[PDB]
Amino acid sequence: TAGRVVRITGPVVDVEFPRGSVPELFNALHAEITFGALAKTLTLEVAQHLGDSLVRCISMQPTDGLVRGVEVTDTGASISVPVGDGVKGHVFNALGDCLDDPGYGKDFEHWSIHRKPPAFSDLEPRTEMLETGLKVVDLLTPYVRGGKIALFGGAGVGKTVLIQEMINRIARNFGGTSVFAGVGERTREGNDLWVELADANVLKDTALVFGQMDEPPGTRMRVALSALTMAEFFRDEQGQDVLLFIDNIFRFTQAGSEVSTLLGRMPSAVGYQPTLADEMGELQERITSTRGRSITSMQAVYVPADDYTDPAPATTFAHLDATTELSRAVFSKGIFPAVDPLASSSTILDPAIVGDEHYRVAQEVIRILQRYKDLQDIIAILGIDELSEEDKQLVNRARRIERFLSQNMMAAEQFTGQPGSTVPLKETIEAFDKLTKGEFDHLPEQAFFLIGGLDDLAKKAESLGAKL
Amino acid sequence: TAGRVVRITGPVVDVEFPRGSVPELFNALHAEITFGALAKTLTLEVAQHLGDSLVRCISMQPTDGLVRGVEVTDTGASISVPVGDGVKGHVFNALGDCLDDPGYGKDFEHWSIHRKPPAFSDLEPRTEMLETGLKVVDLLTPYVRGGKIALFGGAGVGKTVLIQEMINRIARNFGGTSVFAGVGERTREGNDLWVELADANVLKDTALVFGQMDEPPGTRMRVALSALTMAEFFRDEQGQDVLLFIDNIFRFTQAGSEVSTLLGRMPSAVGYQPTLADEMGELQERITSTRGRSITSMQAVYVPADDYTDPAPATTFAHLDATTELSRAVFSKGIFPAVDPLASSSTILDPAIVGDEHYRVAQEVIRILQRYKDLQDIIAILGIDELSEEDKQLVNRARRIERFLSQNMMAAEQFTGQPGSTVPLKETIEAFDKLTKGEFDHLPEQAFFLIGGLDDLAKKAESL
Amino acid sequence: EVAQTLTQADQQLSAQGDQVRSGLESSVDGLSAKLASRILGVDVNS
Amino acid sequence: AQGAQQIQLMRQQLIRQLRTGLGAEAVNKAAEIVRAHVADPQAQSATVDRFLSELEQMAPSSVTSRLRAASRQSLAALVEKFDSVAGGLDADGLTNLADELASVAKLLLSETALNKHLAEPTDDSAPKVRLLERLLSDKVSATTLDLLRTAVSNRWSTESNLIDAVEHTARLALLKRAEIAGEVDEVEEQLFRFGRVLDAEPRLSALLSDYTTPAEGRVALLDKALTGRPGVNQTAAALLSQTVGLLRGERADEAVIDLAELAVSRRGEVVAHVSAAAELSDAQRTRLTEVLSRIYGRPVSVQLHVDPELLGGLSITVGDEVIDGSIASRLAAAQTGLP
Amino acid sequence: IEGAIEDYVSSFSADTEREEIGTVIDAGDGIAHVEGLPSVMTQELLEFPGGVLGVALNLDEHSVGAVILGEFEKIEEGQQVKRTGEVLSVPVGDAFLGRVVNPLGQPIDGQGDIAAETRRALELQAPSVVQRQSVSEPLQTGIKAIDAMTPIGRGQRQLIIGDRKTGKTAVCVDTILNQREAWLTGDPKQQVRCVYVAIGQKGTTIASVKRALEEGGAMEYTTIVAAPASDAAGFKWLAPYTGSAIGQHWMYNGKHVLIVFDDLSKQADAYRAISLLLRRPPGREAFPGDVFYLHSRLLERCAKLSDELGGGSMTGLPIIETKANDISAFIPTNVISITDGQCFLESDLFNQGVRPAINVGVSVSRVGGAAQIKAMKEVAGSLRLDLSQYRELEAFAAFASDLDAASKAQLDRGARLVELLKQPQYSPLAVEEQVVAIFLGTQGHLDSVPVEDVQRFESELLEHVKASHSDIFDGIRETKKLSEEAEEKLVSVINEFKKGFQASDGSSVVV
Amino acid sequence: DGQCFLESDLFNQGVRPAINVGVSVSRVGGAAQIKAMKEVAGSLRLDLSQ
Ligand SMILES: Nc1ncnc2c1ncn2[C@@H]1O[C@H](COP(=O)(O)OP(=O)(O)OP(=O)(O)O)[C@@H](O)[C@H]1O
Ligand SMILES: Nc1ncnc2c1ncn2[C@@H]1O[C@H](COP(=O)(O)OP(=O)(O)O)[C@@H](O)[C@H]1O
Ligand SMILES: Nc1ncnc2c1ncn2[C@@H]1O[C@H](COP(=O)(O)OP(=O)(O)O)[C@@H](O)[C@H]1O
Ligand SMILES: [Mg+2]
Ligand SMILES: [Mg+2]
Repeated sequence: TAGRVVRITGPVVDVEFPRGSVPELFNALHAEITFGALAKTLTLEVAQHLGDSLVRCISMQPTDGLVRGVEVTDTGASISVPVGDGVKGHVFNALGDCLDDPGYGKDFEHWSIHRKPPAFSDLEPRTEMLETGLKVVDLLTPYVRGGKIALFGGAGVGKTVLIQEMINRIARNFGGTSVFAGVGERTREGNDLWVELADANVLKDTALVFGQMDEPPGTRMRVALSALTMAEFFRDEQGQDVLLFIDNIFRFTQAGSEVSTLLGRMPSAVGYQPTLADEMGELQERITSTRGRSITSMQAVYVPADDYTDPAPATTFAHLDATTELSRAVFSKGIFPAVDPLASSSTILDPAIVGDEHYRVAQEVIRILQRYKDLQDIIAILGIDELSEEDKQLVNRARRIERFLSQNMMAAEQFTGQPGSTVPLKETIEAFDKLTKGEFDHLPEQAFFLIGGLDDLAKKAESLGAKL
Repeated sequence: TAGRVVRITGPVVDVEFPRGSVPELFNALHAEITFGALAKTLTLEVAQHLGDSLVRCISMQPTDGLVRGVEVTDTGASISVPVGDGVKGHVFNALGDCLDDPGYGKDFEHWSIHRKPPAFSDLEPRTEMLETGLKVVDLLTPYVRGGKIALFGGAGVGKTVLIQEMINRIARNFGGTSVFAGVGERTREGNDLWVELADANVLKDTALVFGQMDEPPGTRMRVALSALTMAEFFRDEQGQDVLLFIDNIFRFTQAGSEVSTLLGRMPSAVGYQPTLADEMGELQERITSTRGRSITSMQAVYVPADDYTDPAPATTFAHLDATTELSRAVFSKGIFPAVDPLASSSTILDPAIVGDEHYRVAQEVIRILQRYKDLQDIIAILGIDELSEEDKQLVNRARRIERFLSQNMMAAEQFTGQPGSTVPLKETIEAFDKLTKGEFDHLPEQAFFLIGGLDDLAKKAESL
Repeated sequence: EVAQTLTQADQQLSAQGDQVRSGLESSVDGLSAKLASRILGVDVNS
Repeated sequence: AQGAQQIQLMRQQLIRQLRTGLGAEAVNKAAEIVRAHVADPQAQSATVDRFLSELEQMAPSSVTSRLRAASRQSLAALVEKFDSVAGGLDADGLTNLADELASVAKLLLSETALNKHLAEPTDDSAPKVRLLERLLSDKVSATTLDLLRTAVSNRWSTESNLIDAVEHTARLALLKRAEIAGEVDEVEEQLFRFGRVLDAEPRLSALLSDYTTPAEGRVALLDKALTGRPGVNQTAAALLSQTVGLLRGERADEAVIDLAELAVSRRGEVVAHVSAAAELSDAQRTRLTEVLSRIYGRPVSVQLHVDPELLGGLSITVGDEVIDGSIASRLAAAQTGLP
Repeated sequence: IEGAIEDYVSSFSADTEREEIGTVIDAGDGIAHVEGLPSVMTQELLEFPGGVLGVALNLDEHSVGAVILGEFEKIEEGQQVKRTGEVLSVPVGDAFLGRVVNPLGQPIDGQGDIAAETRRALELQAPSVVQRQSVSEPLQTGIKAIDAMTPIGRGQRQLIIGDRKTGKTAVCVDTILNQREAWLTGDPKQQVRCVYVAIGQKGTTIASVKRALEEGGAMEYTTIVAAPASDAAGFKWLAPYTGSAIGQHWMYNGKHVLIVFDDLSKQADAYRAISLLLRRPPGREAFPGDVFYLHSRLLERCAKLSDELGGGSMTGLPIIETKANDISAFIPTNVISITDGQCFLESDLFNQGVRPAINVGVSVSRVGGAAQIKAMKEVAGSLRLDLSQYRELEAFAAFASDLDAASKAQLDRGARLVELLKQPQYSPLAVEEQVVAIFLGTQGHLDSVPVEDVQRFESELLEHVKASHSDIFDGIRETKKLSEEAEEKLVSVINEFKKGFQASDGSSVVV
Repeated sequence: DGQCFLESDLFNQGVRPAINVGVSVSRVGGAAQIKAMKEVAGSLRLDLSQ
């Protein structure tokens, strides 16, 4: 009834079973690597039925040392991970094994990591602001409680710093459960997050599931499903609010595309697998709140080569309620968080939800920044003196506004050596209303750089020789 | 000796035949879809001989509902369209089936749509001008008899009225006929064109061949050849001068690319079919003057991304003889036809072809209009007051010239009851020579709207 | 108002479902017996 | 109004959950009830009888797949030539012819280049005949000469087709001698039983199917382990040993079932792989054969494959067309039919 | 509710029948190759165990390639596949109004069964070139920019093309909402039934769209066909055809239908995924050789039927998402070629406060004035030239002293008109109100108003007329033209309101 | 964990090492510096970017 390995090519293994013993798709199979240096137990996920009783599987661990013809055992079920309150305060891998306490949770209830998303009739749109204290986020990309939030951006623009900032601001006082899924990211960052959560005392309420970028493609494919299964249990069984942090969700798609051609699939545009949208849709649609059951999810989405037209981020965009889009250009100006205010969006940034004043101030800020963007090239070539008087005034206002959207974050203290700040939403609205009216045009623009509210602005202006 | 379907993959169908019964390439085969909802007779065109008695064919209709193993009948010849004077006034699809009257023309003579161009000897070494009778076309962008004319223009620019005008002029002045080829034709627009030609009472002089947007790529690829075959019969057998309209030629190219992709051929640069030049040449070389009779073609051309170096327009323009651009600006002025005298051009506007007098007059008109266009921005911003006296004189002269390029067209009678005019080429040359020299600048501008030659100008001046 | 109505509706719905489960249990046997009787093309007295 | 919508939605979703549950336990209990009721033999017999009546009231209808037109026609011509020539051959002569043909097929399979040269289609078969008689006349009989000349003269898509044609001719000669002995039904039953048991134990079938290992060892294995038995027809034993000897790129159970299919088709009948949870009465078998023959016109050789998992009822498959009366299939349909 | 299941079981029954079967020979990534089934048609619907459905797309001598429409993880080698003898078809009827269904016509809103009047195959041919008549009836979107600059007629195909978060769904939802008054009229020649096809959207986005339609009472005449992101590529590929089939059932019965496809780019991606998984040759952007045919056959079924066929019509509003505003990409190019006109939405205009962000410079409607009423035709005649001249002159905004009187007047009028075309979300305007607003803009009645006030002025004045001088709206609606007496009364009303109006800066707007 | 972007433009114009401050970054930051360096160079990178 056991199968045997026929072909081994990197992370993809073909396994031949006796007639009638062929495992179902997505079943977990076990194989043994006995070579002493690399001895281990490979978990293989059945990916395809090839006919003639052969199945193509993706290995969850490196296949080095694997031998053709070795026995392959079928567990009869998909990959399953422990679920329950016990997983809180502990670190797991995609396969459910506890890393900080090996052997822990083996006796817990186990849930398959493959699940259908909630029925359409159970979905209710979420429209409720989740105040963070970040001026730019609260003004131009208001986050939705129980909704889906994404942080887009290229490599090294502040996605992870902003994820940690949002952990500090939201999970630190969350009344429910937190699940952090590290999908294909640096192990050093995972260790730092583990230590930070332990220090903040937030770990007790958080379940960490890590699959790092050094794992084979299968682990990076399935780690997100594992963490999402823990979150789904907390949503549907425990009946408590859940915080789901994913970093980086693009790694799921990348790992999927790493094995696509080894699985026999003809490549699609830009080298991605033909099934990019479908796999992403299944995974994302599992990450939702249902009627009366909240999952506030926050995903870091890596934009390959800063190309926002790349199929991966472009396909991801449709799955989000709020999107903070970080820009390399804003980053290179020293503005942090490097949010592109003209490219970010929120579904609740409308008069009905956020209110007339918030919407008005946000629209005015966006209009001023768009006009400044239009005038940038003229200022670069012909200089600022050739602009009309109103255009010069608008340029000064826009420079001050772009500096003021910058903020000193707590998670950034390790970099700037400056403690962070938190700005109430009302203060943000009032300050940007004053800016858009020119009430701060007499202050040097350097006074607006990396500060909090209007009190910090007054202090910095005093330090620079100005006064409001 | 009948074949059977073996493989079906969208419009591509593989058919197996006995050993001695393998159809020749491009032969038309008939299969049957018997499912009640989708029942039809399926036309397949042999594209490749795969060997082992298998042929790969392109379905001219959707294959939805087709079954493996159904009989396939070889017709013994390629797609053949009906010819004769009977095709005039009726709408056909790419396969020769009459759409406005199913079954009509089934008894006519049928000609294969795959024909060679005239032999090298049979071609005319001398390029000849096609005197249309329109002042702007004859003067600034003369058409080549047997050549190709590109047509550019948005919506509401008189493009359809211009097509009707050319149909009228070819029917009346040359005693010829017209074939319209709608390649990738929108069904709504095809119906509109049919009704409008019927209302203009020029449908009797035209044969419409539609390969519509919602047909598989094969029909859109072959519709141009079908219409060209009808035109070739009119030219070679009836001894007529034909005018062939193709809208859009780029869609013929794109359907060729789609068919090439469906057959597994590796795409060439920018994703077009590897034989793009060969296909365009095979189509275009059949449009020419042979033995004293000509097919002249006016072709709507789409330029992808406005990139004239794109392989499709780059290949199409290798065969285009003249260009006519219809401008929103000219149309808004009430100048009909709304030809852009500056953007439009002709390859035979050379002294060696049209003579030195015509060349000089046309060049002077172009110079005056270009200078006026340069002054247009000043006039718009600072007004005509800032202009110099010589500038004002040139502006008045250029306004009168640009308004004398308008004409009362034959197809415009149904809109403005006045009948159209046909200005002789020499009359137009002398009239515009006088206008450029400054022998009419005293007359009012309104007197230059929609008239023929100098006699009409004098009469309209007197009437004012 | 709708929030309070929805929460009370949820709790009373849970109660109604709970009390309906027992009523279902006492009657499932007859339904299954009828199913098995008509599936076999002949009545099963059980 | 939309609050009413929301509360009605919660009520209706509770209703849907109720319906889904109720249905799940209902179908489970129905499955238990039916399995309990079908344990007794009388229920099995009654189900079979009623399904047979249903088949009787059913209205009639009309209707080597691998080979193609050229290969199929050539094989038809070859079998006709055999029927004409070997009709008068004696049983021992038939065995000699079969052995010679099997040896020739083995030689062709081992010698690839000669197979290519002898199999490449050609309008003129005179060179083919000359080479075949030059190479074979030494170690074959005149009837074998004629059969091989007929086979080589005709056309085949590829060399493997020629090998299959030679093997088919040898097998059909063995079947001819079997019917001459009058034990055609015996060999039919033995072959079908061998195929069933070989399918049951895929390990042995796969071990035999490995053509890499020399065929003498595998045929000896079959002789000593399975083919060597008291109640094994000698003709069927020889046919199976020959089939396994030539195995290549094929799995043994598939080859054996193909052997049985060819053997039954030798009389023009069509095999109907009937499946049921218990063996039927002789009257039941006769009724089944008659009704199936009426439905398909041609006489049908019903083959019974007992499988208790059907929970009673019959499943008859013939020519890629299946009439499924199995009670298990009905239960599955009922389950999937639930809202 | 136990009676509900009791009814099904007491009614449930099965009967054996001679069935042609195949066996799954392989399966992966939503595709299954099944041997046998010699008589299976192309696009035939197959059933795999556990009530799984597939579509036979790829037929060869060896096997049949089938796209699995859902629960593909249940597919297994050796499973028995049954043919249905039917191509893809969906139920159709009036019962689908106000319901949400999947691309098979199965309700997914949890509101019970749908009573189907009949069934319609998804691939029935479009009306021929002789079964149509000219598009001549307005389809009022309620959006001033569209209804004035790129009018849409009944039977037209107007593409809505733009980058993400530019307001495409907003425009389509506003159109559907605008159909509310026509629905309340009760006359089928005026009523418009709406189909909203959602392809590849997350379920909560579809729920939000349905909520917006509920708020405006649009679900009384709107059907949603949803193929969310979690659906199989088969559903994403088929949903537009399901919506089109429902719309066609209404269209062929003399009704008028508006169908929105949100969005066809996701359908193209799903079809490309299916084609690549079936090993069909890829071309540009890896799309199959018949993706253009996909969209063209979908969109040629939107038509205006002749009176011989009941005169019904179906208007198409396909939506296309461009990337970096590259309208020369493959699928945008194809769909632009197919459709009758295009509304280009741009992020730069959106961020400038120009909402809806329609680029009137490039947006076109080939039907044009034939799809407008006479009044709108009169008032909207000058808008094109006014806005083009405004865009020409905008470089001279700060130099009005250097501009002659005519140019400065043109610039001011252009600013007024740009403010005029701005519209808040979820606020469709009736055709008469649009006519009055455009009249205000194009007759110089906004010249005395400050630019920043135009919008408010417009709105307030429209509320004034509707409150006190509704006879103007009556006249315009019933006659579909602005009479001389009505125009004079409107001018007097405008001047009196100007007397009453007060600018934000406080200055008077009189004269 | 970050990168140093070297640019030929900066190198040619005398900035050696040609580190592009705007895009170069370290993901460890102050933890990788001694206290004195962290003290005197906390905002140096941002200051040069601005
Ligand atoms: N006329 C308008 N006035 C103000 N806000 C508007 C208007 N139209 C749309 N919006 C807002 O613009 C944002 C984008 O709208 P919408 O989602 O309809 O656009 P889209 O291009 O279809 O987006 P997506 O790419 O998310 O599908 C939403 O916040 C919507 O509320
Ligand atoms: N708010 C901030 N203030 C100062 N520096 C920052 C800030 N955010 C990010 N950085 C710098 O940019 C780097 C990239 O941040 P990180 O989020 O880790 O990368 P990514 O955006 O690729 O996830 C950080 O290591 C840090 O040096
Ligand atoms: N010479 C003319 N006289 C009067 N009207 C004209 C003339 N030329 C064009 N028009 C008008 O311009 C419009 C052009 O539309 P159409 O004929 O479809 O060409 P296009 O396809 O360029 O829009 C027509 O509706 C017609 O009424
Ligand atoms: Mg990071
Ligand atoms: Mg949208």
